[PDB]
Amino acid sequence: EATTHVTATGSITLHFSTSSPQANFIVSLCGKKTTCNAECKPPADHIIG
Amino acid sequence: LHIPFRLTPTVCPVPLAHTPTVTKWFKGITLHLTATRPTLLTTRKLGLRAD
Repeated sequence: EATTHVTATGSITLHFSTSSPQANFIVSLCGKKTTCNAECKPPADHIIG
Repeated sequence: LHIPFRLTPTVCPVPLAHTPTVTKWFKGITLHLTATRPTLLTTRKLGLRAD
């Protein structure tokens, strides 16, 4: 998602696709930068469409 | 003198083969192919080298 809706004191969920075993990347919500940092698991599906 | 029976383009049906069963294993696939009549399979990689 590119554009989100931000009202007050809430939470928004978003989906990302990454090619690294670690998700250590900066997300800019509407101007503010945060460092999302955790570990990603290899997929169980071998072939995708 | 006119030679009759011109080649007209015409829509015409062709058989549809059995839908393959694809088993997925790491960096590869296995197609289980059943065809009563000879059927053409054509594969190519989508990179620089299309084998």
